[PDB]
Amino acid sequence: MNGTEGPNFYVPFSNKTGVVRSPFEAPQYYLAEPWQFSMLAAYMFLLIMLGFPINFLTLYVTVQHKKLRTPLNYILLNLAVADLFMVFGGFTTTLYTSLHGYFVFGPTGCNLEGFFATLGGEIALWSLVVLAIERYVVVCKPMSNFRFGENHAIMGVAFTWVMALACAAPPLVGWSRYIPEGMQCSCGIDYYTPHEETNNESFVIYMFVVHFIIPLIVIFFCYGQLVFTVKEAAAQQQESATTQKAEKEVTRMVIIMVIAFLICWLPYAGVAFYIFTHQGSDFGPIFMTIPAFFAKTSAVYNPVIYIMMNKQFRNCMVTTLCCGKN
Amino acid sequence: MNGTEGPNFYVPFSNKTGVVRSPFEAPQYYLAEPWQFSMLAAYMFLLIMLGFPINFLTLYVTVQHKKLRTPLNYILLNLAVADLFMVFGGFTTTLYTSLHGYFVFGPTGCNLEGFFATLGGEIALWSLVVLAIERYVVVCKPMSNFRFGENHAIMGVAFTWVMALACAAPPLVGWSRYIPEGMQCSCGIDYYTPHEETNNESFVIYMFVVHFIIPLIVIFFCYGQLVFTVKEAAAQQQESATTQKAEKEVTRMVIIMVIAFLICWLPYAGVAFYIFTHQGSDFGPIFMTIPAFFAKTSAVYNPVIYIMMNKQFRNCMVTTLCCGKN
Ligand SMILES: *[C@@H]1O[C@H](CO)[C@@H](O[C@@H]2O[C@H](CO)[C@@H](O[C@@H]3O[C@H](CO)[C@@H](O)[C@H](O[C@H]4O[C@H](CO)[C@@H](O)[C@H](O)[C@@H]4O)[C@@H]3O)[C@H](O)[C@H]2NC(C)=O)[C@H](O)[C@H]1NC(C)=O
Ligand SMILES: *[C@@H]1O[C@H](CO)[C@@H](O[C@@H]2O[C@H](CO)[C@@H](O[C@@H]3O[C@H](CO)[C@@H](O)[C@H](O[C@H]4O[C@H](CO)[C@@H](O)[C@H](O)[C@@H]4O)[C@@H]3O)[C@H](O)[C@H]2NC(C)=O)[C@H](O)[C@H]1NC(C)=O
Ligand SMILES: *[C@@H]1O[C@H](CO)[C@@H](O[C@@H]2O[C@H](CO)[C@@H](O)[C@H](O)[C@H]2NC(C)=O)[C@H](O)[C@H]1NC(C)=O
Ligand SMILES: *[C@@H]1O[C@H](CO)[C@@H](O[C@@H]2O[C@H](CO)[C@@H](O)[C@H](O)[C@H]2NC(C)=O)[C@H](O)[C@H]1NC(C)=O
Ligand SMILES: *C/C=C(C)/C=C/C=C(C)/C=C/C1=C(C)CCCC1(C)C
Ligand SMILES: *C/C=C(C)/C=C/C=C(C)/C=C/C1=C(C)CCCC1(C)C
Ligand SMILES: CCCCCCCCO[C@@H]1O[C@H](CO)[C@@H](O)[C@H](O)[C@H]1O
Ligand SMILES: CCCCCCCCO[C@@H]1O[C@H](CO)[C@@H](O)[C@H](O)[C@H]1O
Ligand SMILES: CCCCCCCCO[C@@H]1O[C@H](CO)[C@@H](O)[C@H](O)[C@H]1O
Ligand SMILES: CCCCCCCCO[C@@H]1O[C@H](CO)[C@@H](O)[C@H](O)[C@H]1O
Ligand SMILES: *C(=O)CCCCCCCCCCCCCCC
Ligand SMILES: *C(=O)CCCCCCCCCCCCCCC
Repeated sequence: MNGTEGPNFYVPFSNKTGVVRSPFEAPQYYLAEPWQFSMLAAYMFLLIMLGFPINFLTLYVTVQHKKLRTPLNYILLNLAVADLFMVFGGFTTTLYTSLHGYFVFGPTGCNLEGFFATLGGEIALWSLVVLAIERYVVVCKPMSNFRFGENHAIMGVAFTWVMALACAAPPLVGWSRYIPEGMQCSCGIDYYTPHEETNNESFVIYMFVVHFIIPLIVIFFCYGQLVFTVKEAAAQQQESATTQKAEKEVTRMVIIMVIAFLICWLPYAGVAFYIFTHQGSDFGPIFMTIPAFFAKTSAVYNPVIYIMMNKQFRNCMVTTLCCGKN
Repeated sequence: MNGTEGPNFYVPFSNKTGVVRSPFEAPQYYLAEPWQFSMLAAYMFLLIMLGFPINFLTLYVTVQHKKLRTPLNYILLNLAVADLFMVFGGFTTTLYTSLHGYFVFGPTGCNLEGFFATLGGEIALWSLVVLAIERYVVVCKPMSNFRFGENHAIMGVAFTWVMALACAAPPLVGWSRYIPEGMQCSCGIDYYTPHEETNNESFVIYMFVVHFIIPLIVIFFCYGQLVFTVKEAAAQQQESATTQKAEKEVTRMVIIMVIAFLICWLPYAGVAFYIFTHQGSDFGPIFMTIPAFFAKTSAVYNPVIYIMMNKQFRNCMVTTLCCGKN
């Protein structure tokens, strides 16, 4: 007996000494010291201070620079909006609760925060997929007489919101549920508790397959091709130093992008899988926080990688920030 | 009666209800709510997470790039080291104490932390002065047949450490003192308490004049000249678009640098002056924290302005960070 069950939640601490309380009703200072709640507040604060400017800046600079407003950029705009859902839905809420030491908004708040945070990171996730598809389509030209334009970009964005809803909506209404995670200050998808009234086991399998394996496969295929096409075109122009350079740059980028996706979701998927495999397991509140640390902090590193390492976006940002020019 | 005096300290809260304790002995949760101590921890955490990389990166990239290692850069290296004194002396200590809710290292810790933090921000301050001198000397050439080289750079750096010691050493040994400030979690120079055994009034006057007015005057003169010289040289080459550009760039930079210096020290100087002028004053623990907020956060904005807006440093940083090249 390593936890304490409740109608709407699961505290990863044993109530044998009688001290465990509802994460909706009282401070959880028995599963982690107050300073650790503060450190949690500190990290949310960092994630807001960096996450907000980076992502808001992206939106804003696009409104101000025509050249950025191409169809192939729509998805990165989408990325930034997802990141903001995480910032205002997840990060700010967690900062507030962590300092109370429990999830003060009760179960319906737990649904709200869990939804918008989950919806955010999901849109972000599928955005990174759609992009890989779109890039591959544009570079490898797998369809004869096709030109990627506005309408497709819209489809890509919409597809992103549908795939996300297919994850974040079910728990609101019977298939899995939203319960406080880790240190009980923020709510996520119940992917660790055997709870059968809601059908957690089938949902976790659905998530693992449809929302992690499918995405991981599409990304590897799409970018595998992309790199192959680019490497092949350069072996056929070894006289252009430009072309050799672009090829190396495109390759380093893909490796960064792929590794970055793994860093972001492997822990959630990895932990989910272990807990599923090893039926009876005891993981603490801090351990169970690590998956969120990795995913959430991508609201910063994603736009650094996909937006700021881009030559164009960078220029406009500097212009917009320096009021005039240089 | 707005405070509570003690042999080694001054708590900005009235002990009429009997709740005030030594900032060396017990949590000060009567002068600010625990969450506010956490927010204090949060901000120190931010300042470490940004402050350390920015400033360490500066040092490290210099070790790796010959072109950076010029005499006119020695002072910026010095700036970065000052910033690190603030990071390890001030920021980390404050993070630790803020979470205890009082200055747990006692009075001798109060001396240590107060010294290294003060020494840091002081070296930083005089570094920004010496640079203005050096630049003006190099651009305005006020001395016939003079070339700024290594030996001078060394003098500049040393002068910086002497001016700083002239500020941070006296309080250790009788002229003013170090006492917990604001929320009582960090120690600074006693510039607000009338305490006469140590001679606070003469020290504050010394600080205000020698360490704020002198610096502010030298910076305005030096850079005033610099801009004048550059503006004058360009009115005489209006056919070079380069030259007109450099002139605008040099002017925007000086305005940024000068404003930045004001933002950094005006609050400490301004508050110090008011309290001196208005003899009997009551300022709270949070208000009295604002001067440190402005100064400390310069461990981030100084290197952003003086190091990262520089074209060279930027290039090498990107090279060093991208393992190889671009
Ligand atoms: C973790 O462990 C602790 C202990 O097992 C547990 O906390 C306990 O919860 C029970 C209720 O489930 C509390 O019982 C109450 O105690 C008060 C004493 O002030 C009683 O008056 C309450 O009313 C009862 O008796 C009345 C008789 O007239 C009835 O009218 C009324 O309906 C109730 O029967 C009630 O008995 C108990 O005090 C706490 N114990 C502690 C140590 O706090 C806790 O709920 C467990 N955690 C989780 C997350 O489930
Ligand atoms: C802010 O206000 C409060 C109240 O004014 C003040 O706290 C008080 O400090 C005094 C000591 O200066 C405490 O007095 C002690 O109380 C205990 C009770 O447990 C006594 O036993 C102590 O010993 C005395 O009596 C003994 C007789 O045998 C002597 O041997 C011994 O030497 C002492 O005379 C002592 O009296 C008092 O308890 C607190 N009060 C509270 C409410 O905490 C506080 O110091 C003020 N703050 C600042 C920063 O100065
Ligand atoms: C809760 O308590 C312990 C972990 O402290 C678990 O027991 C471990 O797992 C199996 C028993 O199924 C043993 O082989 C291990 O030796 C135990 N590990 C350790 C480190 O002692 C137990 O399974 C947990 N049960 C639940 C329901 O959470
Ligand atoms: C402490 O208490 C009050 C501030 O709350 C101070 O009184 C103010 O200053 C002068 C009196 O010298 C009055 O003209 C103002 O009206 C008061 N201000 C307010 C807002 O009430 C007092 O001087 C303070 N004294 C010390 C020693 O700290
Ligand atoms: C603040 C925390 C957030 C936004 C967490 C979001 C987490 C997910 C969308 C998790 C997804 C997955 C699982 C539930 C388990 C299997 C693998 C994933 C990554 C698809
Ligand atoms: C963490 C806080 C630090 C490092 C604060 C440092 C503050 C000073 C060196 C303050 C200097 C001044 C005064 C004490 C009053 C007059 C004006 C100044 C700015 C020279
Ligand atoms: C960024 C703004 C965050 C403000 C956080 C304020 C947290 C209030 O924190 C505390 O909650 C406890 C129980 O929940 C109570 O015992 C305390 O009285 C209350 O101060
Ligand atoms: C989605 C996964 C794609 C991984 C990126 C492809 C990695 C190819 O890596 C390349 O391998 C070549 C040898 O064949 C080397 O010559 C190159 O230096 C290296 O960049
Ligand atoms: C980054 C690491 C910071 C660790 C901060 C741990 C703070 C310990 O905080 C607390 O101090 C109080 C009195 O001072 C005690 O009442 C508590 O028992 C103790 O936990
Ligand atoms: C140390 C303080 C130096 C302040 C920088 C000098 C400000 C000069 O500012 C300049 O004034 C000119 C008009 O004479 C304008 O034509 C320029 O646009 C403007 O840059
Ligand atoms: C228009 O021309 C204005 C441009 C001036 C911008 C340069 C100032 C750099 C400031 C960086 C500050 C970072 C501080 C973060 C800590 C909270
Ligand atoms: C050598 O070539 C390696 C270069 C790869 C660097 C690109 C990755 C960007 C990471 C930014 C992460 C910021 C996260 C801050 C939140 C704590």
